[PDB]
Amino acid sequence: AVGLGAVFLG
Amino acid sequence: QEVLVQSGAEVKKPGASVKVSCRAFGYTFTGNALHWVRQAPGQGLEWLGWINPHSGDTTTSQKFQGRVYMTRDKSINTAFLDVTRLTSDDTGIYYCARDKYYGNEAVGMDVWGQGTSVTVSSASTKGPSVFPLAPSSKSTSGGTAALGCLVKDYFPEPVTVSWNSGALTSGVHTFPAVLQSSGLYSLSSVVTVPSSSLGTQTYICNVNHKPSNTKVDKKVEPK
Amino acid sequence: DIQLTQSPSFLSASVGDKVTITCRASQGVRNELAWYQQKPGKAPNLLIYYASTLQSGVPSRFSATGSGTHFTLTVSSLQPEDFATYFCQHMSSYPLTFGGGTKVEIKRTVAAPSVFIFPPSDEQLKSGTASVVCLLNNFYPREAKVQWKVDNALQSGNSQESVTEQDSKDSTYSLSSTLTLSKADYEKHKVYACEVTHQGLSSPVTKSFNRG
Repeated sequence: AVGLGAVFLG
Repeated sequence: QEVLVQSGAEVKKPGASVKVSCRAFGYTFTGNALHWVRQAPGQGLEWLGWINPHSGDTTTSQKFQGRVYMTRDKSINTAFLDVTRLTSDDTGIYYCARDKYYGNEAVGMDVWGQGTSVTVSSASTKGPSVFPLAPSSKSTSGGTAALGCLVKDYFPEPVTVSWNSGALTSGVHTFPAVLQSSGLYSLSSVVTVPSSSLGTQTYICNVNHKPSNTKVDKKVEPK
Repeated sequence: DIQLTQSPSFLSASVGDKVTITCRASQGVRNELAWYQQKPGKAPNLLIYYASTLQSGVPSRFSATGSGTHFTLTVSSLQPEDFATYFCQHMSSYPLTFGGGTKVEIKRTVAAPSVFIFPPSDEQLKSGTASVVCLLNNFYPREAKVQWKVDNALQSGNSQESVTEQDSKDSTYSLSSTLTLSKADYEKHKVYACEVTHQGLSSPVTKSFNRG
């Protein structure tokens, strides 16, 4: 699927 | 726990711009991509684009490129939608919606804001004229009569209608407003009551158009 | 753009029925499809993702299947809270698109409308316009035809209809038709009638008044 790259994890 | 809170209703003229905001509560704002989705009156769902709140990266649907801008302010956990060069085709309810975003891809919109109503019109604010829908002089003896209030020529949405200061709620039908060719809205509210109660019981409709601070009470009596 | 076609667009069912909704994609989207429920005045709620995994907190009477181009959503036993509109959505490529929706209504027996006509009020006639209102009260099914006649002349282009959502109590519908004329045009003519066609009526019902 489409995506927008990494995000802040936790 | 996850909640999205959007800014309030907007009314704009053709060619203007609108900025709607969407603040995330109950989870880490930078942890999930956020969509913008809109719904025209009585229509389906249309995707505008989405934003990565961590990086600020976006993808905007080709239909809206050059016109729609998605930004975010981490300090206040808020994502913004800018829609420029508005036309009446942009009237509708605009949603922000979080994606589950498993594995950094689109999976599903699992949290939705409450929606922001955007009205694009040349019309200016105007309270309604309330006229009676008089119960006919041909009421069924011991049967049921019908009476109501015509709430005509107002802008913008919405109006509320109650009957007898809210005491009468059975048999009430307050219709969705239609948009007249004039650019003003109009609706009716009706109720079915026993014909034996005409003259005896008092029937008043309470109309509230908060956009123009208009509160009208109109008494509805047979002619 | 990938177009998503849902079938049927409209569905009538009873509490306890099993119903299946279909979503066909014009191109293959693998498992990258979600289902949503929406009620009037509310944001959609996510039901299914990865084409067949239930969203947290969604009741288990919902399930879904499909891969590639053909997808289905099933409610095993419809409950009052399940009457609503359902959407599919893909996310395999841009732009993300939704299906046109499938509205699930409550089935009930045929109910003819009660029909009422309302001449314009004297107060409004001062403003220079006349509004004639025809009310169709508490009928089922929702399909109905309303036509205006002014001195036996069929009216076209000068009326607007509005319909309520299905009543939560009796599952009927109600409809208004509003005829708008200039006070000048209203004065020339005498007989005003709305003619109502509906499957609960043996033949069309006309309600009318004479101006004055």
